[PDB]
Amino acid sequence: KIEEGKLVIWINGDKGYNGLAEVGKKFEKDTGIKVTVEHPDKLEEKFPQVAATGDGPDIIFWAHDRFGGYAQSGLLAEITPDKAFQDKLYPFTWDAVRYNGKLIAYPIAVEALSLIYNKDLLPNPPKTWEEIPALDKELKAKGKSALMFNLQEPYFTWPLIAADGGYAFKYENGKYDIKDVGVDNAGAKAGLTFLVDLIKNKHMNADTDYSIAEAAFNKGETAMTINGPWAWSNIDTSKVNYGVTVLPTFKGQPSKPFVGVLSAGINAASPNKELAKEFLENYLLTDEGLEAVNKDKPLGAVALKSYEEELAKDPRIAATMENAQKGEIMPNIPCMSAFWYAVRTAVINAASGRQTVDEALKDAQTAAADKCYLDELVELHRRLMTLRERHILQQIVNLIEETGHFHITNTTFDFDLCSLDKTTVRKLQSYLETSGTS
Amino acid sequence: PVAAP
Ligand SMILES: OC[C@H]1O[C@H](O[C@H]2[C@H](O)[C@@H](O)[C@@H](O)O[C@@H]2CO)[C@H](O)[C@@H](O)[C@@H]1O
Repeated sequence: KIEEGKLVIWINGDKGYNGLAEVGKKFEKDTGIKVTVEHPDKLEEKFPQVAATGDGPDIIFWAHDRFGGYAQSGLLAEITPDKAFQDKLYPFTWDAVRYNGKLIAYPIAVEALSLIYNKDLLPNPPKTWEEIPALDKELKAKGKSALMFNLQEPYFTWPLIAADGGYAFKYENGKYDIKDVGVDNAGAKAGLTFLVDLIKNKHMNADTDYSIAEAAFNKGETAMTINGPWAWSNIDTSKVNYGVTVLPTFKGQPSKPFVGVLSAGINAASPNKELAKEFLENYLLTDEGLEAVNKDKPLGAVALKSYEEELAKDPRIAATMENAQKGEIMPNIPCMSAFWYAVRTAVINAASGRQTVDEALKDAQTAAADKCYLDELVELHRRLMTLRERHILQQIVNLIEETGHFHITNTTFDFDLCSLDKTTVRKLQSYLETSGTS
Repeated sequence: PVAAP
């Protein structure tokens, strides 16, 4: 069980947990309540495991994409800030933390990856991915490499894959759906093939992870890396004269990073919901609260308007905003964990030779789309089975009759959502949004 | 599986 009369907070090990502990100490000084900041490994997976049993932290920090799944599992408490508080943050950050009409977390900061380059090795960074192979050859003759970045997490490689591939998701009929060719298209295959070719030509290594790439850039061994705002502190400490800029284009197309909104959710099992709200609204989401976290590890473009205006003149933040505008806001639907596993497996498999790029992305697409579509059908089934009104029921039955995919018993008109074409299912969802019923 | 009256 969770201890009453104190706050336990989990946040990822790459964020400013020491700066957040300083906000916790300020809360403790004023209220008497102790705040403990922890950074367990794999916390995005640890949280749904421990919170399912009524345990875990009072507050969980992560990008908004995982929160829809936590909320669907009943693991988050609904947050209730008043209009005055909501007006303090940008409206699009509230949209990122809204799930089924309800606010399920407080947005903190907007994150996007950027190209980070060492100005003493490369005063002019490449504008295209295409010019990176020759640039690497030129740097290898001087004992350096062109680029090193985490190849193990799809968050870092997706920008290149989606440059000519486009967005993986679309918003339709009140929900995010994964596109039928959002992962499997010709542009995405071209991007992943470019990445695999960089590996085969010895310009990158398939086993390069986060620590390896961070250590190489911070030691001046590689001219470029791909990372988010949290990484800038370790670069400052290493004294690399660095620049933060737009990611390289592929086939003239901008790289499209997935944009995450670092958010704070309150565990549904917490006996300290009111203290958590006070801490988040009155201590963290203030200029002084965000500065303490930001000075430890930069947050990026913060959700709080007053503090964002103070950091707007930072060229590194303008680069973050530029890359975020070229990218895609992550959906928060529960199948996001299956989408990430699918893309992770595809990149690893293509880089190692286990699968061809075409087969890797074809399999990622079917795995992510089958899980996302099944979740949508589970929800549509739940919604249809509560309807009672004659006119609405008759119209759904009419739409099914047109297809002939139904059977009749002595007492019911039956149909399986899995036997319908996706076009009929979209007609059902489209009609249901007009019915006024949810 | 949907069943309607
Ligand atoms: O790689 C898949 C992974 O991507 C995102 O995680 C990011 C996170 O948003 C950043 O704040 C930072 O910590 O790096 C992570 C990538 O290592 C998604 O938020 C996450 O759910 C997903 O699994």
